[PDB]
Amino acid sequence: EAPAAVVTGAAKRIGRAIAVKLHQTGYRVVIHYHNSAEAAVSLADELNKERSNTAVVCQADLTNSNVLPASCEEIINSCFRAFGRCDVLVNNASAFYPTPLVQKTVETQVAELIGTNAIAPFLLTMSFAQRQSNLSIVNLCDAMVDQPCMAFSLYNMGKHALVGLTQSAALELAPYGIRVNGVAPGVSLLPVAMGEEEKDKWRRKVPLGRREASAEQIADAVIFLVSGSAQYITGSIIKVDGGLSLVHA
Amino acid sequence: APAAVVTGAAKRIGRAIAVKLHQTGYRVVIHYHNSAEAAVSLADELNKERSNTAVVCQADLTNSNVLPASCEEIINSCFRAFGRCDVLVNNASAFYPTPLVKTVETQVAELIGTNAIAPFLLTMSFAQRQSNLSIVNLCDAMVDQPCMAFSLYNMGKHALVGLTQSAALELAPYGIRVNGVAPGVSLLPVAMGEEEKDKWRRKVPLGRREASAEQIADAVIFLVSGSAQYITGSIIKVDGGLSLVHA
Amino acid sequence: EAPAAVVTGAAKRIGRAIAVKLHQTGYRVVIHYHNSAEAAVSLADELNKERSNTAVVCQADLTNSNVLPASCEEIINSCFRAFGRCDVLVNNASAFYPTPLVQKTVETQVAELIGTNAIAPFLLTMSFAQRQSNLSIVNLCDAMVDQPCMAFSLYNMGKHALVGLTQSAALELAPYGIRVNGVAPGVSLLPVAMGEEEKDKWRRKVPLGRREASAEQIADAVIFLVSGSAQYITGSIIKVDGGLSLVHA
Amino acid sequence: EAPAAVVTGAAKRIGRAIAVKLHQTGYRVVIHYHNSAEAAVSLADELNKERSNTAVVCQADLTNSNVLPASCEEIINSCFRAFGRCDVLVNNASAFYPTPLVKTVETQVAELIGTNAIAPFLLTMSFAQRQSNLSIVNLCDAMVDQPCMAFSLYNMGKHALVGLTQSAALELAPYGIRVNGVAPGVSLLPVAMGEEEKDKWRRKVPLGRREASAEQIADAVIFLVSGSAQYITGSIIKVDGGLSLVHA
Ligand SMILES: NC(=O)c1ccc[n+]([C@@H]2O[C@H](COP(=O)([O-])OP(=O)(O)OC[C@H]3O[C@@H](n4cnc5c(N)ncnc54)[C@H](OP(=O)(O)O)[C@@H]3O)[C@@H](O)[C@H]2O)c1
Ligand SMILES: NC(=O)c1ccc[n+]([C@@H]2O[C@H](COP(=O)([O-])OP(=O)(O)OC[C@H]3O[C@@H](n4cnc5c(N)ncnc54)[C@H](OP(=O)(O)O)[C@@H]3O)[C@@H](O)[C@H]2O)c1
Ligand SMILES: NC(=O)c1ccc[n+]([C@@H]2O[C@H](COP(=O)([O-])OP(=O)(O)OC[C@H]3O[C@@H](n4cnc5c(N)ncnc54)[C@H](OP(=O)(O)O)[C@@H]3O)[C@@H](O)[C@H]2O)c1
Ligand SMILES: NC(=O)c1ccc[n+]([C@@H]2O[C@H](COP(=O)([O-])OP(=O)(O)OC[C@H]3O[C@@H](n4cnc5c(N)ncnc54)[C@H](OP(=O)(O)O)[C@@H]3O)[C@@H](O)[C@H]2O)c1
Ligand SMILES: CC1(C)N=C(N)N=C(N)N1c1ccc(Cl)cc1
Ligand SMILES: CC1(C)N=C(N)N=C(N)N1c1ccc(Cl)cc1
Ligand SMILES: CC1(C)N=C(N)N=C(N)N1c1ccc(Cl)cc1
Repeated sequence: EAPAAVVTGAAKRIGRAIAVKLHQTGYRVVIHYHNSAEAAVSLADELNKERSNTAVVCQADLTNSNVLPASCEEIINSCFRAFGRCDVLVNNASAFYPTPLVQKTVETQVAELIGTNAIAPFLLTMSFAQRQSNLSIVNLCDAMVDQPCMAFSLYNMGKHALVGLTQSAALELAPYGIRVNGVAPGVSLLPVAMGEEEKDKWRRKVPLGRREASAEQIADAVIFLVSGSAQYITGSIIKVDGGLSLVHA
Repeated sequence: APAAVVTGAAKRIGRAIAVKLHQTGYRVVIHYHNSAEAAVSLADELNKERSNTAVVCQADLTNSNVLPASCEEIINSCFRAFGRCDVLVNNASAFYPTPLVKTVETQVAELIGTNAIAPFLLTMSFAQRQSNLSIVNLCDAMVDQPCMAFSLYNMGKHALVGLTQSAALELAPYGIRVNGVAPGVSLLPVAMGEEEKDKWRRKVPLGRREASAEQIADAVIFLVSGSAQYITGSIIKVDGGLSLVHA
Repeated sequence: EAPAAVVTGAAKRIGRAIAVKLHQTGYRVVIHYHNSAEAAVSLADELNKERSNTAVVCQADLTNSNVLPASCEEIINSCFRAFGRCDVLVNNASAFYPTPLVQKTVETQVAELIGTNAIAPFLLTMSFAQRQSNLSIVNLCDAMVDQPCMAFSLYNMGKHALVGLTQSAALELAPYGIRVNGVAPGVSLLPVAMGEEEKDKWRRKVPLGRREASAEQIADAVIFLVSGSAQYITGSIIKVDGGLSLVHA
Repeated sequence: EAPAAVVTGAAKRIGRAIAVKLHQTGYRVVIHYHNSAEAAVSLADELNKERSNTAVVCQADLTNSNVLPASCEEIINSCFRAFGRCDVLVNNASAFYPTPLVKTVETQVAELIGTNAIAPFLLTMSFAQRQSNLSIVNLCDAMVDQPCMAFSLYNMGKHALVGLTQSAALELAPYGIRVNGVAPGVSLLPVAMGEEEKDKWRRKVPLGRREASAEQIADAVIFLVSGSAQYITGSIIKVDGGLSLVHA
């Protein structure tokens, strides 16, 4: 009776807020994680305290490799194993770090940045569709893909490829009743490693409130796109950026 | 309760928007141009649900020397009736072909005046008269793959995307968010024949579902809600995937 | 015979550079102007000294009004009266000034900023098509239309509408063999009234050389689009912005 | 004195036209190829008959793998070894075939994302590291936002190439390297395709109801590498006869 969702990178930050808000809406959740085992299990424990048997964890590395298709098939399979269905996929996990063009091996950088941001979403989409209502996939995009950060070529390529996937999968999966959309943050929760001065630099750029989005504000757009209020929406990407992408240099 | 202005609210998409805002708890101004009977019938229905929660406002939104005063009056009607104006929905729109190969300047006044200049003037008036404030502009998901011989209409819809972006930036400091909803094929022109309507329906990837005014209104309701408090300068397509479909 | 071109706002600045470059390519030109009669006649004199009977002037206000259609018809007629043909239309004339949303009448600002930037290009395009080899129209667009200057709503609306005209006219006129394209500068010749301090702030934003485009660099892109090297190009807008539109806030 | 350029997938079709027009403009050329050795050598012999010692060939698979970075470094090095300089890189090579959501999938990923995006990335890195008018031109696709059904990996690769074009234009602009794209709509159609199917495509094109020639695509590439485009970076020129403007 209750629908079920997979959220990638759901242990912390935006993915956690998405998983929590889906669970609040009535979903059973698969909390995917890679390194954040403690936080994953903690979250599943909390959700299960709320409604028993409504949350599981699933560990996987989403770096590209010849075994990534099996890892992605396993994530989707974990949903069916736990809940007997899989109604929603949220592709949220993402590696992010600079890859300067002018001077980990570069092949590892490609595997991680293109794998987590683009290839794992594609394979997760394949596995979701093959295993199949209000079914839908939501991809976490980037509102700044056309005004990218200096020296983040590979990350930017991965996020552009994720827009292409959102469009192509929305076209191809529409006859199966699967809607595919994206949510594109601008600045939301800033990197843990970032200093306060640098954080404030980014905050001051945002027209609407001179502040970053909360994780919950991003989650609210995901909730809309999976909801019955979005059943004619497919192939759309909703920027949640407080106006940041409108701001010239 | 908060209050909303919906332009072109007597029929079709704008009526669906007005109904859903009302259902969410807003008081509404139902703007109309030629559709007085329909506007009053809707206000009658809404007032039966909650009395003195819906009023009507007549105005022609063709561009002219008097359009700024007309737009000011629409916003003023909200403040008079309700003491505030939280939401502006720019939905009124003229649509018809203007082949390159009514005088042309009347077509300009109507196509560019209703789809762009009236939204601009209403935005200025709404901002000047100022919570969760926001404006939602009814855009068009096919602005970059336009209908043949619809130059002026397409120019007006592009101008409305520019207004969306420019107004979002400039009003962000006032806490006013400005967003768009871009339908694809929704309620077809009543005029349009049935064979041509079916031809369109067949091209929609999600076309197993019918397009409805309610679906458009649902996107409007999200963007005015507290669930969209960080969203400004965004246009949400509601087109069933149609804009993805190559020739 | 030599082909002929109309260039709007061609007395000074970018429009003059486009006229000169088309003239040096072998075109006969109509130099449209509004207020700059001395500069317009002076340019026509210089071009006619290089090749006799190859340049005329044509005066017109391109503000929107009930007479603008006739003014636009007359510009195109001027080209056919002087030269017997009209192969190229360059829509360069443009008004630009702030129109703040929160505080000339506003209806005047609308007439000027939407008239010169969008309605007069539409009417000129209608007249050019109706009066009809390598025929094309080039619209001077703006590379920063999606990252606009604060308080320039009406200017921005008119430049967006010009993108819409570029696309719509390309689609509709393709069957008649008329191509319609745009050139979108970032920062090129800065306003004459701008102080050097302010000019430098803009220059410093430009990735490629930290300087504005020369008028000739903009004209080079126009010359390509009218040439036989662009014979399959229609509905395209070429940014000529040194990377400015890629730079985040 | 003469500048030099690397063109990937240069033995046939669009890449061959680009190589010829660059040579005609006065460049020395590296003709990269993967499987089309006879055609690559035929072109290099033609070009060298026109002007001695102006064309070489370089073979490489541009599928993604652990050796792809070395391969791409070797292609750029081939230009420096042959000509002493490398002024232009044209990322033209491309795999294209359907990958329906409903060869192993990881081979399809390596091929479609490697040739269309990762090789251009690695070649761009190699080009920039090794450095009058330097530029890179990436062959994009005007239909990236209205994609052919069941081509998700190809479309993801071409979108990633738009991101590379923008990100590389921004990062390389301080070194005076410009990075731009040319996005065909329908140009030379696949060799297998029957005329009836080719005509279905041709009839969709507003401007002339025909596909672009390879030379038409090449002309946009020649503009972007020229002195006439010295302020243009991060731009992608659609060469598509209006095709992308046509609704369903
Ligand atoms: N935060 C923003 O300002 C912002 C801006 C633009 C776009 N976004 C997008 O929104 C989504 C959420 O952002 P966020 O800041 O919450 O992300 P985040 O904290 O940087 O990362 C999300 C999760 O990704 C997982 N991840 C990283 N590498 C992985 C790998 N190799 N295999 C599997 N999982 C891996 C990590 O899981 P473990 O912790 O379990 O290792 C991580 O917690 C991301 O897609 C991001 O690109 C965010
Ligand atoms: N498939 C679709 O329906 C579709 C597709 C794309 C975009 N849209 C956009 O969505 C919005 C609503 O669509 P719709 O089909 O419901 O619109 P519509 O029925 O065609 O027109 C809505 C209202 O516009 C008002 N209007 C027309 N000319 C006017 C003028 N000179 N002054 C004042 N009002 C005027 C009319 O009000 P009166 O009846 O009171 O005179 C009309 O009822 C429009 O902005 C439209 O462009 C709709
Ligand atoms: N310059 C830049 O950095 C830049 C950046 C982005 C876009 N652009 C676009 O590129 C084009 C050329 O730029 P620019 O700086 O050379 O333009 P500009 O000097 O600001 O204006 C060009 C001409 O427009 C004509 N004009 C102004 N109002 C008019 C009216 N009411 N009726 C008829 N003509 C009118 C004027 O002719 P008279 O002098 O004869 O009165 C003026 O010389 C414009 O479309 C502009 O928007 C330029
Ligand atoms: N033709 C069109 O209509 C059209 C439309 C849109 C975009 N484009 C783009 O324009 C470019 C030229 O198009 P085209 O039709 O001439 O291309 P094409 O003939 O399909 O392919 C170009 C060359 O790509 C090379 N290539 C394929 N797989 C490779 C691999 N694993 N490693 C190295 N090289 C490989 C091949 O070289 P070998 O022959 O030596 O093996 C092939 O000759 C492509 O980027 C394409 O995506 C073309
Ligand atoms: C690093 C972080 C948080 N994480 C991912 N996965 N993607 C981003 N875009 N991020 C991000 C990077 C820089 C800034 Cl300023 C904001 C968010
Ligand atoms: C004022 C000027 C020169 N002129 C027009 N018609 N359009 C612009 N965009 N301009 C412009 C405005 C600001 C800057 Cl910074 C550069 C050019
Ligand atoms: C196969 C071909 C020629 N080759 C590549 N590398 N890319 C494309 N986009 N192509 C293409 C595919 C279909 C059509 Cl209709 C036209 C060109």
